[PDB]
Amino acid sequence: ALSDNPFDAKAWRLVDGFDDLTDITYHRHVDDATVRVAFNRPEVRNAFRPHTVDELYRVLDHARMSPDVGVVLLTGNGPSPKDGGWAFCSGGDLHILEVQRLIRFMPKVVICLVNGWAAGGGHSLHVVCDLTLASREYARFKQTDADVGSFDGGYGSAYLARQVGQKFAREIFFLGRTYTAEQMHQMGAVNAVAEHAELETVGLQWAAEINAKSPQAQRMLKFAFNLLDDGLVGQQLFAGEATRL
Amino acid sequence: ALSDNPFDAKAWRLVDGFDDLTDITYHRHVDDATVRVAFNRPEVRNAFRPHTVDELYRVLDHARMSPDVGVVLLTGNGPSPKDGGWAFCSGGDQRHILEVQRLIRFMPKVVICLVNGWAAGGGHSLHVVCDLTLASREYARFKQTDADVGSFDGGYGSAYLARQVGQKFAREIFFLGRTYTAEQMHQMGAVNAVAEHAELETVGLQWAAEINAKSPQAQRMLKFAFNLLDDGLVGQQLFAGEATRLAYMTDEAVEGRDAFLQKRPPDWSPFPRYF
Amino acid sequence: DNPFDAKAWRLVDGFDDLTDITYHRHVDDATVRVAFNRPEVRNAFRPHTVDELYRVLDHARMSPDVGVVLLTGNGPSPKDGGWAFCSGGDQARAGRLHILEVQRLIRFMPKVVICLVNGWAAGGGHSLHVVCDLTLASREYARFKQTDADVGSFDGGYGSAYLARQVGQKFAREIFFLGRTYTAEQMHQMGAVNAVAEHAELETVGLQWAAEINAKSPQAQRMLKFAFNLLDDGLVGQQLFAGEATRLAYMTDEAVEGR
Amino acid sequence: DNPFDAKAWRLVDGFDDLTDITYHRHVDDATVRVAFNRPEVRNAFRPHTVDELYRVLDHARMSPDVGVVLLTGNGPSPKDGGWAFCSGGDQARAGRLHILEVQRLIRFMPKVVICLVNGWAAGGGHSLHVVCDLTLASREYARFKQTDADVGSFDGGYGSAYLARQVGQKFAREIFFLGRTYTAEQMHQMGAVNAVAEHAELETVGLQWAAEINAKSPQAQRMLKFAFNLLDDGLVGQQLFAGEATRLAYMTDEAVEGR
Amino acid sequence: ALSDNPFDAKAWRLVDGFDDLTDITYHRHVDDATVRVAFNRPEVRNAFRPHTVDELYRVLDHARMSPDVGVVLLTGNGPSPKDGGWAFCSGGDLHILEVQRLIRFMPKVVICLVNGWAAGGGHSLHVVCDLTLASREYARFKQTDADVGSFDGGYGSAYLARQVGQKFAREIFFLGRTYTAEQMHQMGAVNAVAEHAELETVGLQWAAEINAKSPQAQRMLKFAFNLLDDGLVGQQLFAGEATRL
Amino acid sequence: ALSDNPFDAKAWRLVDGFDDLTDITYHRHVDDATVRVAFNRPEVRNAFRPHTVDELYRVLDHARMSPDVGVVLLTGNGPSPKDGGWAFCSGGDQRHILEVQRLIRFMPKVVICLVNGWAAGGGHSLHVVCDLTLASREYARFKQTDADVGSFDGGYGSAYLARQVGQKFAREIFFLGRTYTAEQMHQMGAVNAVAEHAELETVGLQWAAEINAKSPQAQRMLKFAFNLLDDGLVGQQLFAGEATRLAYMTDEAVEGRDAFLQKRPPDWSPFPRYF
Ligand SMILES: O=S(=O)(O)CCCN1CCN(CCO)CC1
Ligand SMILES: O=S(=O)(O)CCCN1CCN(CCO)CC1
Repeated sequence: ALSDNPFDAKAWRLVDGFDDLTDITYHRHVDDATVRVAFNRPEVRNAFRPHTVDELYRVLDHARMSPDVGVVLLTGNGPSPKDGGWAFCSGGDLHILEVQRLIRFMPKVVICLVNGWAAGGGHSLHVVCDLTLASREYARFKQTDADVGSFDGGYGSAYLARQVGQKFAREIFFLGRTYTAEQMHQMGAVNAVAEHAELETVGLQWAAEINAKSPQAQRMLKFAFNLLDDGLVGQQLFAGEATRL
Repeated sequence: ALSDNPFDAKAWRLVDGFDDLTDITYHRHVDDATVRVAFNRPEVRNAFRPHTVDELYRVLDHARMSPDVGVVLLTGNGPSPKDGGWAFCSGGDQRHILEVQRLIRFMPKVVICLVNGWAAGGGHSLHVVCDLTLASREYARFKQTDADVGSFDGGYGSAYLARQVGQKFAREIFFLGRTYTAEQMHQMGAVNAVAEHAELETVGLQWAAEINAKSPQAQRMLKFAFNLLDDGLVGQQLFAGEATRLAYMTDEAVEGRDAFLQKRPPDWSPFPRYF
Repeated sequence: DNPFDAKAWRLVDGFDDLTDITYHRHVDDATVRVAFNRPEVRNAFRPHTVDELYRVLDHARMSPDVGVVLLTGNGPSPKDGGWAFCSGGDQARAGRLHILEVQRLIRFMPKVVICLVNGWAAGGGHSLHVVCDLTLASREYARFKQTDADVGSFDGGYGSAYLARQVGQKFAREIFFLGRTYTAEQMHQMGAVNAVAEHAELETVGLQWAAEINAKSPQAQRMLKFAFNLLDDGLVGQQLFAGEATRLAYMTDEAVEGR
Repeated sequence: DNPFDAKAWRLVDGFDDLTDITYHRHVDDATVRVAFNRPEVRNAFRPHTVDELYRVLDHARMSPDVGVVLLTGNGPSPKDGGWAFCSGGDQARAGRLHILEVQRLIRFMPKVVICLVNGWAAGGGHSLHVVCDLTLASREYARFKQTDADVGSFDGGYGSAYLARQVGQKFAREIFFLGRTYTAEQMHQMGAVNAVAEHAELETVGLQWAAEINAKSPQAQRMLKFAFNLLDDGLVGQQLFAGEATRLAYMTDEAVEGR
Repeated sequence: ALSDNPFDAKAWRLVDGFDDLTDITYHRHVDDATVRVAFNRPEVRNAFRPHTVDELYRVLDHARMSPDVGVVLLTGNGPSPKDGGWAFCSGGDLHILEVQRLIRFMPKVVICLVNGWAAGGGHSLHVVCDLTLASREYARFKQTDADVGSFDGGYGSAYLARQVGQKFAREIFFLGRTYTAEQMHQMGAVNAVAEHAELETVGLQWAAEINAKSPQAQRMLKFAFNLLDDGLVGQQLFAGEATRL
Repeated sequence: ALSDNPFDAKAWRLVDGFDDLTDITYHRHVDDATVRVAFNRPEVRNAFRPHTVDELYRVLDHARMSPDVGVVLLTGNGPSPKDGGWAFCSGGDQRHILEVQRLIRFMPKVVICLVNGWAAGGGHSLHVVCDLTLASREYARFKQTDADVGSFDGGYGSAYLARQVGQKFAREIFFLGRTYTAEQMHQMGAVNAVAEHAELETVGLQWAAEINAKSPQAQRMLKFAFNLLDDGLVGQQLFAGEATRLAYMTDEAVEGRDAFLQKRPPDWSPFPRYF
């Protein structure tokens, strides 16, 4: 059922200048100052390959420089045409770290909409976003890192502790278990759980409430929150805004 | 309505020397080492004007220097005469507070915020900086309205909120500016406990009694231990300050202070280098 | 009825002289069991207990084949059937802050330390639980209580500040200021207890958790623990984490040719 | 021969009752002079001295037309002609860590505080110099000596840790551990003294520095001080700096319409 | 005298793909794994305009992604054809902050060669570089910020304190005085003073010594030093390298 | 050559219980509360092998637990029999040290490094982590050779160096791996003072005597105050640890510990909440 898909086609318009995208879709809301950036490889659980990261960075960088956009919804398209499964981003198949810093530093609120599996790099992308809304039925959080020799020792991990605390964060990474939206909400990494079909609708509601406030204030607030854990980099961004005033 | 008001008149006595207060009430408990500091402008949702801050600072400063007070209950009087509505503090009066925040943060006493109603804008930030928070189940309303008024508390009000509810929730609270109940705020970690409106202060007094029953000193050291790392050098200065005080009252310190007056060498012989 | 299954453990060779602590090595998995062995006094620790505890944990730290340490308390008390993980300190270099050294040992060892709260966890005992990487607690008997201030004492380090990094500033301050008693479930809700388990299954679940941890890359787990510590341990945390990066670079090619 | 030029200063109205501290406002510039006034005892401070010092500095902090505070010591001593900025503390709420409050006042006021070391700067006096934003010292008479440990006391806050942020860990540890006496030049080489000046010119140079500071944007100077503090003052530093950003946003358009 | 110019023409080759640069010059050393990035607007004291920043970022980004380059020499061309004066970068005429983060985060050592005036934004660029060598005769350091309402409250200022200490750093910014290479070396912001004509020669010597060591080790070391003051961002970069090993 | 050796044999006595040391020498001063710990492999530029680290840790651990020792002098014996060259420590033996670093960092005693010769690689990092450093004018040679051997000390050896000489110099020292003299290192801020080779230990003993003449406790508190903020929670734990010890010996603590045994209420009445 197309009506059961999180994507509300009539609410979006393709952003001009990105017809060449193959691994990522990029839309601009018809009314609100909100864009939709999504992984477009459902056939492979929205895993990202070097080319996917290139497009992801280019898209987010453009949203960052769009004066009329105050909120970015980051999600994954689906379901998989191959097995009907759902995925936000299952991780690896420039670098993905650069994408994380882009989300972290852009003066806009980035809301991650976990519509399905969020594993490995995909999970870390969710953690670094400012807010997260997850599908009650299909969101699945699993930190894949420890199993393979790799691991995300920065925002991916350390920053997770700043959301769910040291005990839970260590648990999530050390055992690599799979968690639902509700469990992750209880721990503090998911702001709210929503019905799958409503995931983006709720996301749009959240973005509308955010855009209704002072853009300047929202910008200052984000860097005030970052300033904490980002040391001199955080101070530079916040101070940079101060000087702008 | 009297018995249903959070305020228990028989448990408090006005603090001498503050009859001139107009925007704040200041009471001392009849038995315990606990005071009650409350916003006294229910008609305007306990919003604060410059004069309110002046009194608030003066009152808290006095509580800070009261050797016999170990706990401060910060709340708001009510209900509102105009509409019978309740409020702890609706923030600035749309007609300095940061100094008040530091006062609550640095005083060597536990400050418990009793959210009896709306806690918005500056009022919400005051709750966040307090050491503990108890909230009225029926009327507590938390709302960070800074952003839609073009303002923002980029320090204790916000950053420090993340140290209580985590980065995701804290950003949510500030970015959307939604209204939350005592129970929701308790689930997120910013409210220690929910209490029935009429019992808010009774429970607060219970909490204050349990705190005052322990070693004053220990409590004081503990507060600065908790403050220490988010407050950097300032936190170290306060904690270390408590440390130099403890050292001053030791035999080794007695010696060395005595050896100085007698123009004679100190004798550290009696004191082992503990490891 | 008892959490301890004698069939899954073997005494560790060389520690037959222990009196206040028991030390076992799992029959199959790379997991050890370190437990307070003074149930008669609610597993409170005296200087001798700390000496043995440090010696045991230090040995586990240096055991190349051990990836997980289960820290718990034996019981019940023969006197009254009660249960306790550790009730804290037993009420002239006799002023050695030795328990602090134990905390740092748990904090710095390149292995995951899971605390299994089978009963009362008070004072120093409570702080030991807080510093461990993970905590599983007995639904029926786990009791958390920070009693320090009552006696005029206080753990102003990992016992308190670090608790705030698990349950947040409001809850941590509450736990210490009022010194109330909490259940496994309440502590789980606040964020200091990873999971609640039925008393009799406490160690079984612990072994399950340890097996899942040991099934992954030892190297990765080690790096991850220091990544998490790096956050609050400043230069010390950086030293431990950097130390591991160095560990890797030693087995490298740039590192081989040029050397 | 004396650094103090009576012609450049006017007493601040309202402080005629001061006994241990002098407080002047410059005849032209937005600069005040706050000085210890107990030369007979090497400008050591007693509880009363701290009370006045706090009151004076608090007033300077709230003076909208003052951008720079010169903190020094009057002299010489009528007893022996010696010179001193401040020799520290004069050797039941009588146990008030009031001098610490003075430090925080200097640290938090939105004005540049320049310490003018005209003589001995020992113990608490030395720590006061360290916490100031800038320091100018008398070539001939400035003497820096951290004496705390001799008496078994110690400033484990801005007096010591913050010194390391100026001269580095090695030198800071040296200064405190040995408690040796240093000249203005030596302290300048290590990084704790901005510039050395001839004794008689000390305040003249100080006024020059204050004039150059006052000639710039008051707003910018204020933001800059908190930017530098933000580094070591954690949340407190963030609060002060963020507080200033808020100050700006209040006079803004988004801030006006919507409001 | 062309021989008295810091630039040693025979030691450099233009990097392919950058003929369109107008405000910046970009060369690759004939032998060593070192590049030369320089402000090319001597007529205006090498001040930067938005276009200059765009080119600067593009050039540095390319150097960052060049596997065979281990060191970046950042300087300013001169002298001014108009007055014969010298300048590295006199400051403002994407954002310059992004350029700072690029220098800060690239896994290569960036050496700033102050051949003349380093003021305002120009001064802040020097501070954020890993190492600094300055012309004895013409280097002039002046923090312009406080005078105009602007100020660089991040790396520009805070980070300066991590090099010269809090007293000197506050002095430099509060009074905005002009300092020589030697004075700045005494305070700790300049690694070494060199004769004007030898500035780049010495820089090349320093870069050769740096390139002679393990690239991997140098990379780890830079992030170890950054990790300090960069909070989670620093941890992410360092951890990112760890995982690469 | 005897009188010109930094080592003054008449000032030291072997520490009992360490005759089996082969790579390290360990002496106790005849009068002062000072010990001497030195690398004893001059033939190989005092490079350390696993066995050397084992002994070094054991020796320092013992000094740490010696109630009568307030200062540790860490140096290297010499000259080399092979070529008469001098060295404090050339680092690892190209044939755990981090634990030794933490031991020096955490012991409640001042550790002064006496660089009598080459201080390279691990040897250089050991000097950086010591509280103070004195260096031989004629033979001290500092060189961070980590990078050209494909290795690196990414913690105390490097990051902590920046807290002594600043970020620019620290990066220079590590990135280029150049050799520096005592005087150059003193100018940058990593060497407290330069001394004539033959007087290196004499000056070190002078420094140690001045340190031991003050309050042991104060010195101990000061060291942890300095360590406190770069060491995060670990630093707080050590400093706070010293704080809980001081509190334990107070009347208020006596009470509350006594009230507990007598199964009777504590009485905090006598103790004011200091502010
Ligand atoms: O201490 S930190 O600020 O780093 C992280 C806060 C600890 N908390 C984690 C999870 N809850 C969030 C609500 O479940 C509260 C506090
Ligand atoms: O304390 S910090 O690590 O932030 C900065 C170091 C302080 N120093 C500044 C300048 N000198 C460098 C040599 O002039 C030594 C230490």
